[PDB]
Amino acid sequence: KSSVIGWPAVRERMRRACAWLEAQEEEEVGFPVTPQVPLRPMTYKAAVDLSHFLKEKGGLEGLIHSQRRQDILDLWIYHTQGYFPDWQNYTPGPGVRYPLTFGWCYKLVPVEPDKREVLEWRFDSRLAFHHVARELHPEYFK
Amino acid sequence: DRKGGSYSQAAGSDSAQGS
Amino acid sequence: WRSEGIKYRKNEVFLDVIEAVNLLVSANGNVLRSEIVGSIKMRVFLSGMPELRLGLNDKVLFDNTGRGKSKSVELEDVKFHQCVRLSRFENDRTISFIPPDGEFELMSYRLNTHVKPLIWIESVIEKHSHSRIEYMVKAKSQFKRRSTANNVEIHIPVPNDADSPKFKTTVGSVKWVPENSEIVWSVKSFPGGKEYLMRAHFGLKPPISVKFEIPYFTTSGIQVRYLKIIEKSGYQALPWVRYITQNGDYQLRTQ
Repeated sequence: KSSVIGWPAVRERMRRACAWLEAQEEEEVGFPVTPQVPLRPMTYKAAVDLSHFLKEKGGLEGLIHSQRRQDILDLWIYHTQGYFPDWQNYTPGPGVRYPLTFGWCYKLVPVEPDKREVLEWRFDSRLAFHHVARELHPEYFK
Repeated sequence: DRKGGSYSQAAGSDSAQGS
Repeated sequence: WRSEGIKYRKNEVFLDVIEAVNLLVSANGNVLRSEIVGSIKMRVFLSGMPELRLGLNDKVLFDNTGRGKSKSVELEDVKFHQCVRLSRFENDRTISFIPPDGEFELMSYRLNTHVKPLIWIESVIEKHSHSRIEYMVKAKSQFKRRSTANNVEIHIPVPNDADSPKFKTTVGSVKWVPENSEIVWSVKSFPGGKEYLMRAHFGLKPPISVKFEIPYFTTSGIQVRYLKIIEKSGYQALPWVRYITQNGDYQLRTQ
């Protein structure tokens, strides 16, 4: 749970995220697996629990969502807690984007004065008891 | 330490989506 | 296939996801063919008459489920063992089956990729006519540092009349095989992201080929996300899973 408190290092990174060039990295091939460690899809319980750790310690709330930022979260959870990074998908716009993962208590709301559309992570415990994505789109579910 | 390596346990449902 | 009345003291399933890397590199250093050919191989030990479902991270499945923006595997030339219901795969992407007993192979698939070959081999070659020949080969592991190939064998042709072999190498072991008119460099354990050197000369057209196995690895990123089991009895059953990459057909042209 204290390694769950390597989150500031993740949150830090999550933030701040005749011509100059990107330093293309040298790619190493393949997808390793660490030997006996179970990999599973994200769970309602974990998603709820994670959710709450996050709303407490802060940094997710009203941070601005880009896929780049999203991804750093997902890998973090994949590497430390072993949940495949397919769970943090949201329902499509325009509008508020809803979690497809029941138990994940963040949604993506748009926003104007401070600036397709821009969004931020926002916490909603109602997401825990009301699977909004599923009724908006039972097509995705079963 | 075995064969083509050791197995990991797998999940029984897509807890990500219903179940 | 299935029969009734099967029974075990312990209910389990194992899945071996096995990927075979095909390669053709033309003599020049440019790649003709890069391909993954996979199969999922299952040991089933399940009492009664259960009902199985296999979640993979399947590009389509994700695309249809609003999960498209996730990393997946877009997987071609898919063909299934018999017991799999297609009517379900056709519409849902769902892999639904009543499994046979014990060993059998659930599915196969193919992939195309231009991506660094796992093991790269350059052999330079200096020949003095009717006098002597020299081989400087460098093996380079291009996969992740934290993985490791096994029982890697590099097969290089030498001429059917060459004699008096001599070689040096920092890692592994080299031998002459006259009957195949080849020398064989064998590295037992081959960590990723490494370059090894072997030197050979003799005295006085088939491709260089390699053989390797990599446990706890895939080149495709294929995840088996879950395996669902339903049987009428309250059933405690556990699935197990491993990934193994191996060579299948892997060759550098020589000329």
